[PDB]
Amino acid sequence: RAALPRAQPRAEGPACVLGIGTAVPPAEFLQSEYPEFFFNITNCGEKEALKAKFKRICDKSGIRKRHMFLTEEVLKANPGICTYMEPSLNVRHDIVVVQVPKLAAEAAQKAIKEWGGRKSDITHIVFATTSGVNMPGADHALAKLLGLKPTVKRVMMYQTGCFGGASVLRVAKDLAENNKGARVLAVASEVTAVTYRAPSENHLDGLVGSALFGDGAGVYVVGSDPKPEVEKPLFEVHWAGETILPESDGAIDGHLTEAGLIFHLMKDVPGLISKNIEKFLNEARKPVGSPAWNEMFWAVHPGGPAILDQVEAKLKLTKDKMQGSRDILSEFGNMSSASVLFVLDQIRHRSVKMGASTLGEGSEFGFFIGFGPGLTLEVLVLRAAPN
Amino acid sequence: RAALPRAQPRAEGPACVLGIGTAVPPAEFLQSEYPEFFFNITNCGEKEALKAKFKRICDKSGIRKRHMFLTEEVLKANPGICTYMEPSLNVRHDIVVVQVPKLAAEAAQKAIKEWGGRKSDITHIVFATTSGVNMPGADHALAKLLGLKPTVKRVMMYQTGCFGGASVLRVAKDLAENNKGARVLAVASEVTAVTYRAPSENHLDGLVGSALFGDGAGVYVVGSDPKPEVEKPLFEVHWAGETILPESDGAIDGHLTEAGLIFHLMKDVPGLISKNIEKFLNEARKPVGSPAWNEMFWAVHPGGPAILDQVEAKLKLTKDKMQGSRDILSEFGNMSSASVLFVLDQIRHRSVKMGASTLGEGSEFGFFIGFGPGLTLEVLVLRAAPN
Repeated sequence: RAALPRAQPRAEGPACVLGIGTAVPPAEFLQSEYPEFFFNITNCGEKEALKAKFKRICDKSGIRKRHMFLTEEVLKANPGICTYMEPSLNVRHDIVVVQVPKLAAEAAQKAIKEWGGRKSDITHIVFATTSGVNMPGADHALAKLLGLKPTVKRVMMYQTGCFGGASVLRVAKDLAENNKGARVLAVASEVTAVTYRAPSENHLDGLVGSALFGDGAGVYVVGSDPKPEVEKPLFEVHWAGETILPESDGAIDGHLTEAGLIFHLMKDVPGLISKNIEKFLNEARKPVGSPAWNEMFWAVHPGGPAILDQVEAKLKLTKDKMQGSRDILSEFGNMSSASVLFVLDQIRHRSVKMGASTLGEGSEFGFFIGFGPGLTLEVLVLRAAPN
Repeated sequence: RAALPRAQPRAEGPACVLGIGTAVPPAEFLQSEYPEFFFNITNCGEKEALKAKFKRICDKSGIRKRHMFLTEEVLKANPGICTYMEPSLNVRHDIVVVQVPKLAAEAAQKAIKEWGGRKSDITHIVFATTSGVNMPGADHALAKLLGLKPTVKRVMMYQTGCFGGASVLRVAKDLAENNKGARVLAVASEVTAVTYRAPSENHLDGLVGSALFGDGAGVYVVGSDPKPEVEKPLFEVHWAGETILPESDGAIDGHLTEAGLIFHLMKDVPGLISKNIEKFLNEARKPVGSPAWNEMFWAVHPGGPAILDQVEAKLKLTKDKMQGSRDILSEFGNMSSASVLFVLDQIRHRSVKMGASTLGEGSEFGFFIGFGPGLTLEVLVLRAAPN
């Protein structure tokens, strides 16, 4: 009985980010004007105690603006979504079934462009989202929008939540390192029409939800062994891993109901993360020769200000490390799994505009960190290319 | 700027199925008696032309029995599920969010036993289903029921459709080959509570799935580089790919709505597959030497009696080739993503019973085939072990 040579040849070098696209819906929503607009569009102008809490939450949120498909026109066209808990899922999916892949496609056009390659050389799609499900999936719907080959290989991760963007890089790492010439679209696209609802005293978590969640789509082209000259690695992926946090069970709960997606939080998510994150990162550090924290860049899901402040504190980070995360939070909100894809792009941009030595603000290695239900913490260790 | 050794060591050998488990809810439903049961318990037991249209569908079905959680008791307690279009997604999810992973755990205990490994050595889970979504996902649920490590890497493919069993092996392949030591639970679990619905003359398609769908779960242990004497390979995975069939857009649409998962079968599905299967299968042959069709075994997703009959005919396969798929059809119905994992297992059991030279009824290479929305055709190429 004869052993065989690997019939699908594998690649050699680390999986590399080769191009980055991002994309948001056109409409901006200032956060100073948002308490009025939201409570008025949801016929809840009478709940002034509630509306004041909402304003305080928005004023502490670290967000200047968000982009949102749900313009006034749309919400008026879709009254069910403007209620608290009337049966609305049908008309919510009619929106996101189309708009989740439309958004990703826009971002994919730009990532492909930065990459330099040919569409027909795209061999894998790895797609996350928390904004609805369909059959066929957004991955199929994307492939048709881009005219990819019919043999593109797909991994559609519906319903991930805020660690999803870490996940797609994790998966894309194995798909790229294990397939000669594989070029992967790692894709995270998010549209809020599945969680949006009128505020209520019974749903504090929908109030925070209504103040932080916004729309966005990031896509990376991911591949090993870049053709020298013809492709430019932005970032090398050297480590992927995740973990359930201790004593965290029940923390975040996400339920897809007749009235759309509803979150309940019963545990201090920022404290569970800040308390438990040094230990895990201490492991992810070892393969790249444990750098000090402040020698590394920090592409950290901007879930809110709470998480970013406490981690920075617990780890004694210099306040530039989180600047890219806070920038994205401010200009776009919590875009769920897409958010952390923007944050790294932004770290890359802050590197050129300041003239740093590496695309990680002068750091060689950094972290690419997601987090979401289960209290899963996802982290990748990336290497920044030279400038 | 140095090049660095792969920080997360890759494996060497091909990805091998090391253990196999399945599980089904205990209640059995003889298809001879089913249209009597089905139509009465849905208060439709009056529409006598519908009922006869549906009996002739079950008789053409090649199904003798199915397993379903939805007993008489369970349906009386969830009267919503027993209606055509009343909102019912909430009650549906209350079932499938505990049952989908509870079933997978049942099958996974078995696969882990056949493997021989310690649970603490599971490093990855890859889970497919079409039966609800949730956050955290069924993947994390299954990990918690099995007491797996908190560091287990996870890939949760909700809403795959009948091609997800092949999808999980394909992901398992890469995760297992790109990670030295990796041991991957490859999981597919289905429970019809989400798609169940009463008959109606305005839902033509729903009658098809009401006659074929059934509950079941399959899980494989997948890894590269087996410990000799200790772990024993049953199949090696040598190729994985997929394709969208030409001119097939919309042939299987599935929408998750307020009244549950609803299906739209708007093409000849057995035709579309038969017309295009040889071309693409001819390409999957080539890296293992293009064996003749009738020198290979056939683990084919048993979408229905018409698909297996037509592919038998188009490829002129000897009649022994499909028997494993037809058995799984006869005794479990169409279990969607799980079914094809049962088929391969049934092919292995048939091999032992007949004393074949391989676990693929004598053939050395075999196809592991799934299909669904897209039209997506997913194919793996496996190598059966002696004896």
